[PDB]
Amino acid sequence: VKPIFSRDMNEAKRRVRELYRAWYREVPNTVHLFQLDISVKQGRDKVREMFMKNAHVTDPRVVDLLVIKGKMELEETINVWKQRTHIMRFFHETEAPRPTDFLSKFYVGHDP
Amino acid sequence: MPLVYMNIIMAFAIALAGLLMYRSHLMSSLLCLEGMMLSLFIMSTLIILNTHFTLANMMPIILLVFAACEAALGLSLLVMVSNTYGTDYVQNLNLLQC
Amino acid sequence: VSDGSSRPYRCKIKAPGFAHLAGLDKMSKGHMLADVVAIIGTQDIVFGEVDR
Amino acid sequence: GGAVMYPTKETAHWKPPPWNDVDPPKDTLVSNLTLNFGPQHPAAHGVLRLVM
Amino acid sequence: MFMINILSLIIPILLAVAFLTLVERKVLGYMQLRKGPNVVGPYGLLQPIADALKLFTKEPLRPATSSISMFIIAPILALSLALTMWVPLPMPYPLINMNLGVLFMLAMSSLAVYSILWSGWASNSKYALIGALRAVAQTISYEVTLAIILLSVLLMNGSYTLSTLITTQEHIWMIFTSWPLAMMWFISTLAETNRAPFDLTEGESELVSGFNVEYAAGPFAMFFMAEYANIIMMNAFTAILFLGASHDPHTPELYTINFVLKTLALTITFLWIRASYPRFRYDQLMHLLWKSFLPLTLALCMWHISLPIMTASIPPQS
Amino acid sequence: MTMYIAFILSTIFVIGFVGFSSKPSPIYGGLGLIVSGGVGCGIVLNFGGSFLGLMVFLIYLGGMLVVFGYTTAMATEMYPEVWVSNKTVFGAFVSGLMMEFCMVYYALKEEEVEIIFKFNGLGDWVIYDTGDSGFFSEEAMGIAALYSYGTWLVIVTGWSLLIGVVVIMEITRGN
Amino acid sequence: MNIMLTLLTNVTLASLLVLIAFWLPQLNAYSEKTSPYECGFDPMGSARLPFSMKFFLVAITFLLFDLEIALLLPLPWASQTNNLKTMLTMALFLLILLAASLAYEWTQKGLEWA
Amino acid sequence: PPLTLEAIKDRVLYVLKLYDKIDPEKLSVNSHFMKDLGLDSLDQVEIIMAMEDEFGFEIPDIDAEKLMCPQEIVDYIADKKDVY
Amino acid sequence: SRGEYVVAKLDDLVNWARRSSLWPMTFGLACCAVEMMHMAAPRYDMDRFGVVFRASPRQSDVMIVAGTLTNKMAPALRKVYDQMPEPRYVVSMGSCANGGGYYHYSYSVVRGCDRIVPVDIYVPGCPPTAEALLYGILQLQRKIKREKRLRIWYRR
Ligand code: SF4
Repeated sequence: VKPIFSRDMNEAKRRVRELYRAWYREVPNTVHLFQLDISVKQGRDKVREMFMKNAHVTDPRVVDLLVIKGKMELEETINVWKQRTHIMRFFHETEAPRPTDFLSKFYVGHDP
Repeated sequence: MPLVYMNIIMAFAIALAGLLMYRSHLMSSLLCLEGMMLSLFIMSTLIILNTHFTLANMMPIILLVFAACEAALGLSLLVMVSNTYGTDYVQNLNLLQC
Repeated sequence: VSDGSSRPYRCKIKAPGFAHLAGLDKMSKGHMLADVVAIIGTQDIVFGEVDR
Repeated sequence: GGAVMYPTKETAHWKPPPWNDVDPPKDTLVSNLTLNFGPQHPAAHGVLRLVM
Repeated sequence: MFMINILSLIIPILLAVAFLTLVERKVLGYMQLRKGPNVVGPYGLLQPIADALKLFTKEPLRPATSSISMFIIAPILALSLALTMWVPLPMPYPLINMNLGVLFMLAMSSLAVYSILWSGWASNSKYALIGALRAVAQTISYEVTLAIILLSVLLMNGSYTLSTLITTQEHIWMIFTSWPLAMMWFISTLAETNRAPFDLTEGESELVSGFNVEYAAGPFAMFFMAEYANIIMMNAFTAILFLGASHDPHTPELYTINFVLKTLALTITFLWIRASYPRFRYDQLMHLLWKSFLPLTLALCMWHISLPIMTASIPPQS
Repeated sequence: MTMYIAFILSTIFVIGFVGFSSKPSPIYGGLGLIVSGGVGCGIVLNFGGSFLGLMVFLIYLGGMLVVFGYTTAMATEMYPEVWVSNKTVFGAFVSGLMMEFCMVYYALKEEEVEIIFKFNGLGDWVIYDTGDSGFFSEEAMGIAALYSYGTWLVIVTGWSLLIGVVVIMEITRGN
Repeated sequence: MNIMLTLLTNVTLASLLVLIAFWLPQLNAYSEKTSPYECGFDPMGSARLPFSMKFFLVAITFLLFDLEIALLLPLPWASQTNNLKTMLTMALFLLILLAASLAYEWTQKGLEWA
Repeated sequence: PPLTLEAIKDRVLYVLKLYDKIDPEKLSVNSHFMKDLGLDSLDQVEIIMAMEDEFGFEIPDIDAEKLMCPQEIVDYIADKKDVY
Repeated sequence: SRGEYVVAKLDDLVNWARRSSLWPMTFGLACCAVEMMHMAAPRYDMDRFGVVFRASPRQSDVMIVAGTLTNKMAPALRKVYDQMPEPRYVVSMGSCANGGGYYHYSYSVVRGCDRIVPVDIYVPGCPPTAEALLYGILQLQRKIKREKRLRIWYRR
């Protein structure tokens, strides 16, 4: 195995914390520039949720690649490459809630 | 003195007060200088025309020429100030004190 | 690349416009906006090729 | 050796003038204007978002 | 009855501008192996009216970032100044006969420039700002050479009164006397009217629409009308200055016909140039005027100052 | 009302001065300066100075052009200020307009106002002269004497302008 | 007064046209329609940020040359003097000084940009 | 303007109080975040960002993780600001 | 009723002005744009009919979606449509614009521009011939001719 950027999990965690800092400070600027109607707390909660989604990763290379992708997304947001549609896609506003209980899935459709 | 002289001298007074009361930008104070020059042109022209001082109808044009010279000097200084500080704000001309 | 089937396994199209648009930045250095329009014209980029 | 003799509390913090010249206060003073040349631009061929 | 005269000058000029749009579209099309508008009306005659109705029945949008006051004031200034400049022109008799009509026209042309700059700044759009700055550069390039050429030519007139140009050119056109100044003046008029090859402010190919990118419906129609009216007025000024016409005082219609035909020819030349040549870069335009036109204009101004003295041809002041 | 065109124009002049002197963003101050230049041209033309007034308008029209470009380059701000965007600018504008209105009504009503000099409310038409200039424009003949009488003024002004070009070049060298 | 009447008439026509353009048409103004135009994508910064003028020197020199334009306009009436020798000498002096200024700026790389 | 150690402690405690996740009652100078307050690693990063904002000096990543005690934050701030 | 007659005639005038002067915006995504240029070419010159290409969305009246609309380009297309003043009409040219065409099952293609913006006339073909596009534009003109805005205003 050849390390992408970090030879051990602790170094990757350090990189992840740096990326989280960058996003946390960028969130208010994003709300201001993109004229988003979400609050800063809401965007930072979404940032935490996106970070938490991949909290199960235990391999340093996967974490490093995830940090790279997050940095690319942050660069997109810091510039105006991503539009308000792209920024608000993280909040699935249009999509209706999907029930997760067995009975609701049984009622709604054949999907497992 | 007719009232037009009153109005033009009032305009000069207002421009002088504007120049002496800076706010942030230097361009605005250079515009107040140019306004003072315009008021002076109008006063001189009115006097010279009412008194039929024929050989003095050129004095306003020389006044305008040197007013534009002054304006050019002001802008050429403002450009250097902006380059050295990034803005035309007067608060940056603070290195020299007393 | 063919796997011996009736459908290609991989088809990669090398578009001449790709590298020219990549070099557009180097070409544009030291020029103005109209020069940039002219340089875009010179490399004859059809973006169907570039984007594929 | 101070900037002013009989210095006050506030002036005491103030440093003396430089010997030769003042240091350049160059800090993001110039921000290049960023323009979306395309896609809708007539010269962008319709599908080029040239960020200049 | 002076109000009737003002309306007679204004209304027909606007209709002339409208039909100039049709003429341009057809002339460019035929020079491009095409037929200009012909479907709408016989030989396309009613196309202008349809365009005006469409524009004035189209929603006008006020940009969110715009400064509304200047945004609205600019088209009003452009159109009013465009109509005003027509007043002093002798055709053959001027509506307003001024001792210094030429300087009046120069000042009014200077004032009209602010309409473009104010429109571009108020729009609060990057392309509009770029167009406004291009207009600033264009005025910087052309104003001095325009003034010097006009002074050099008018030295033979002996005054800045437009009417006296007819008397000066009674026996010959002034183009014969000052054909180089005439060439530089024609190019400078092209520059002042922001016409190709100096169509930099709008610059559709390079700037989506330039200063008017954020203008729609009526305000854009007003800007277009001002542009075309300025084209016609400047060409009429050239016709008066250089291509003089015979005036029989008992029959002014002859002079009016000759003048109108010459102005039509010059406007057609404008469209011809727009079709033929490509567009200059504003750096190149400024360089052309300052490095090439300005020195020759200075030399020719010296020449025209000296020539009446050395040839004992100083024109009458009155 | 046409008996006092001069007074109306002078009041417009003072209002333009109160506009560009309250120091809005250089754009609107330039608007004020342009308006004041036009009104001053009107006044000088009413007094018989057509050439001078037109020259002022032409020169200030060009001058404010360079000012506008410079503003968009150096004196620029993200939220440019109008006379109703700050309490200081609006305070200055209102104070200037009120001071005008004060002196205007004071002199118009009172026969002889005396602020710092003594001003008579009689219309400007009174002072005008009854003589005839014949086949001549006295302003034009006087302005043309700069080349026949004012050789010294021509020398000084030409040198000043050449040295001004040199001075601008040196001041903008920037080492 | 004729000039005043003509100016009023033209300005009133333009203002009436603006009124008819902003009141005759139907409007459905919404935020996205009135947003700034940046060729389809949204603007990055403002259009009120500084826009560097690469031709500043030429603009200041333009002011200084417009002064000379003002000084030279009386020439048509000047040719009516009896001292045509002095008038010609001074007019050529002014024009040669303008030429000298242009030449100096040109040779000193002042008419170039940036 | 002497930058007292107790003023630094007051500012740190105010910043910690503002953070909602920390319960005000059990907040203490010796209350370690991870165990005493139950906040997670990203929570500690956010609190460190708040502290660096309040005191205006940037805390590097290595130093920040050595934290998790408000007293530790106070002492590190004193060390950076040369207090006592 | 006389009021009905006046409304009908004024509506006729407005519709005639709008259909006679149709200014498409300079928007071409893909190969279909080339056929659009050939329509602008001398053989089928659209300027005869009053159709003049104008770049600025605010100075345009019709958007012709010529070419495939990728998921990346769709927000820009919607922005340009929104910034276009009304009355505004959309013409979808080519199979790619109409329903996705050759790239219907691609991840990066919007399966029709109808999903993003309302469409008035669909011109079939891949690429549609310039004569077909001219036919579609004339069909849009007839559709404008059939509009009854003022009559509906009077009746409402
Ligand atoms: S429909 Fe056919 S011709 Fe048109 S863009 Fe798609 S592939 Fe090209």
